[PDB]
Amino acid sequence: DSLIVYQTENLIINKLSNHIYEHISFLNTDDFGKVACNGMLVLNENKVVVFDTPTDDKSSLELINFVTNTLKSEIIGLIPTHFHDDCIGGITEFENHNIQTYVSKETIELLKDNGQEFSNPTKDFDNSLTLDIGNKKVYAEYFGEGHTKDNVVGYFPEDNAVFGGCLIKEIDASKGYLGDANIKEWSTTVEKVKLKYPNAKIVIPGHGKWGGIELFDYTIKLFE
Ligand SMILES: [Mg+2]
Ligand SMILES: [Zn+2]
Ligand SMILES: [Zn+2]
Repeated sequence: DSLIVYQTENLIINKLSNHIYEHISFLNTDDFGKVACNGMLVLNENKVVVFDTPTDDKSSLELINFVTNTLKSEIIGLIPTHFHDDCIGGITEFENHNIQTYVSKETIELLKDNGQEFSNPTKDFDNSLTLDIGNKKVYAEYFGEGHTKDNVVGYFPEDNAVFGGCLIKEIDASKGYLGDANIKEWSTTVEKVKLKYPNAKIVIPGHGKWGGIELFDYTIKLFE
């Protein structure tokens, strides 16, 4: 089970295993309640890969400073899992620490369709990304359209860990925001994620409580 290793009004970090930490930050984009938004920190040999910026610059700086001063580590790469602001909201702060961004090509196109470009040159991938993190490996993979057309999934096999992002719901979630979604394909997409990760023990959805592969099952059935 999970240790809280950092907590503040702007940022919560939960330690789930020896290599896998969950970061939680809060979107306040309108005149209504803030919404909790999850990402994944993968740690190995004092090197860190982050799936999803926290929601803004100040939350992202709390995360970077936590990695530097408390995990005594370097962040070697940022992988935004799609183009919404619960994935790239703090991108400027990461770019200002010269953290390499790794992002899919469809994600770049949708960002550009929406008027945004990364400032620092990105490292781009079509469907699948393999990154070395010291002597272990971390992956991002595109399985199909869901929550958005570009959504990718993070995977660290050493701890059997999957960052579902917003393609994956928590147990008993509502459907949520569908403005950019492909509802005809969401569930077949997650069937593929399930097929690829039968031994997953840690599955982190984009919002709400993490758990096991039952998050896959629940999300498949939600959009059937
Ligand atoms: Mg696994
Ligand atoms: Zn989204
Ligand atoms: Zn989301």
